[PDB]
This record gives sequence, structure tokens and C-alpha cells, in this order.
Amino acid sequence: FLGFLGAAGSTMGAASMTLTVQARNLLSGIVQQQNQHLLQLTVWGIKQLQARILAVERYLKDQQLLGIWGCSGKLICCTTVPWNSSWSNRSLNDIWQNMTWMEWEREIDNYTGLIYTLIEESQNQQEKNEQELLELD
Amino acid sequence: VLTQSASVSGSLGQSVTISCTGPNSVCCSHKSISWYQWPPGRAPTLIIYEDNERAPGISPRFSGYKSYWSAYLTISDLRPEDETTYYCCSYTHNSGCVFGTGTKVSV
Ligand SMILES: *[C@@H]1O[C@H](CO)[C@@H](O[C@@H]2O[C@H](CO)[C@@H](O)[C@H](O)[C@H]2NC(C)=O)[C@H](O)[C@H]1NC(C)=O
Ligand SMILES: *[C@@H]1O[C@H](CO)[C@@H](O)[C@H](O)[C@H]1NC(C)=O
Ligand SMILES: *[C@@H]1O[C@H](CO)[C@@H](O)[C@H](O)[C@H]1NC(C)=O
Repeated sequence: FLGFLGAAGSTMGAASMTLTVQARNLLSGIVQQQNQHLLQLTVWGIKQLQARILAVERYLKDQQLLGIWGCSGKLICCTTVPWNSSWSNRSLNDIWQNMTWMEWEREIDNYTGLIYTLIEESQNQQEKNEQELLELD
Repeated sequence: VLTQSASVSGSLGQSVTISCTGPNSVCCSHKSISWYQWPPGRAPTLIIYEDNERAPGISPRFSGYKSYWSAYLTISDLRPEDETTYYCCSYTHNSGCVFGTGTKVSV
């Protein structure tokens, strides 16, 4: 409803305290008819439907990444992959309080794909195998 | 009111220690302490803050330790550049800095 992007440009902590606003405003349900003209020009409705489909597809791609990372039900989840100093050398206080998520994303944008493959392969695919080998008896 | 060791000396490659104590009203245990490598003419460089970790870029040679009565700044692996004046500071998150008397390190 209200407060969307309230913590944009602020410290990373203030942004990481209000992820629920972004989460609820990612998927906007159809604004219902205020009131005849439910049948409309074909050309006009083609844009809106394609936009809704693209939004739904992006949301389900993000949820698919969540599912293959084992973080489907949570907004924040810690992982087993260690940070490699290659991607960033700054410490915790240099990141969560001094910088914003914008410049941070640009800094790790090159490595974001490399981390994604790691998050998907190194941990969860070994975790499920060790869970099957652990609960096998 | 914040008193340091007026001077201190250490050999090359040794670890020197600078004391920093004060009154009960301004107690080291009550607040946080930051250290500065301050050549008097030049702009000072932050070396230690919040009594923990270090300033960004500072070598792991500098170390700090805060007792309930006095603070200590330890500079391992002494260098010719370390022969400068060092100042400690008592502060909170909303009260200004309170510098000490200063300490001149000889090598
Ligand atoms: C960004 O906004 C924050 C506040 O949302 C600003 O930083 C705060 O400023 C107030 C007012 O002096 C202080 O009480 C806080 O302690 C400040 N927070 C921090 C973490 O320093 C900040 O100045 C704004 N600008 C930028 C570029 O971040
Ligand atoms: C960190 O990056 C370097 C260089 O790319 C690589 O050689 C090393 O194996 C990496 N370490 C981990 C734990 O991924
Ligand atoms: C990302 O890669 C580009 C080259 O494609 C390079 O110019 C840029 O400096 C890199 N940035 C970081 C933060 O690695």
C-alpha cells in the first residue's frame, strides 16, 4: 500500500528492515472495476495483458530461484557459501551502514551470476544428497 | 582531563604501548575510544575507532585494548613512519570528542 521504496538510498540496514513493503507491492492485484465497458478494443487490452504476464513471469522466475536455493518461504536466508574476497574486499561496517544496495548491486553485478550458480550447486545439491544419505537409516 | 603517557619508546620491529586514562567522570569503560596518528602540521589519519577492529586501510600492526581504567594502543612492527604524535579520544554517539594530552613515540 504505502511506504514502497521508503528506504531507497538509505543504509542497507534500514532497507533490510522493511523488505515486506517491497514484497507485497511486487505483485499488484488487478484494480477491480469501480463500476458496461468490460468489452473493450482488442488493441488496447493487448498491452495490459502482456504487461501482467511479464510481471507474473518475473515473479515466478524469482520464486524459482528461491526454490532451487531452498529459501521459498522466507525473505531472508543465510547460506553455506563463503564470501570470496575477489568479489568484494570491504568489511561488514563498510557495507551495511556506509553503502546502499544500488552501488552494491553494480559492484557485484558481474559476480551475481557466479554467486547464483554457487548458491544453487555448492550447498543445496549437496545438502539434499547428505539428507538422503543421513535419513537413509 | 584525559591523560596519556607523555612519551614512549620502542625498538625497531617491537610492539610499543601508549596508555590513555582519565577521570572517573570521563571513564574509558563508560564510553568508546578512538586513536589518531596526528603529525602536528599534517592532516591526522584515523587508526583506531570504537575500541574494536581498525580504520579502513590500516595495517594489522595497529591494535587497541581498553581496560576499565585506561586504554592502550599497541603498534606492533614499529616503522620509521611511526615516529609521530598519537592522540586518544573519549566520546559517545552524541557527545563530542575529548582528546588526550598526546604521546610522542620514539624508535
Ligand atoms: C540518508 O538518510 C540518512 C537518514 O535517513 C542520513 O543519515 C542520518 O542523519 C541523521 C540526521 O543527522 C542522523 O541522526 C543519523 O545518525 C544518520 N545516519 C547515519 C547512518 O549516519 C544521511 O545523511 C542521508 N544521506 C546519505 C547520503 O546517506
Ligand atoms: C576465490 O576466487 C579465486 C579466483 O577466482 C579462486 O581461485 C578460488 O578458488 C575462489 N575460492 C572459492 C572458495 O571459491
Ligand atoms: C565488471 O565487468 C566490467 C567488464 O565487463 C568491468 O569494466 C567492470 O569494472 C567490472 N566491475 C566490477 C565491480 O567488477
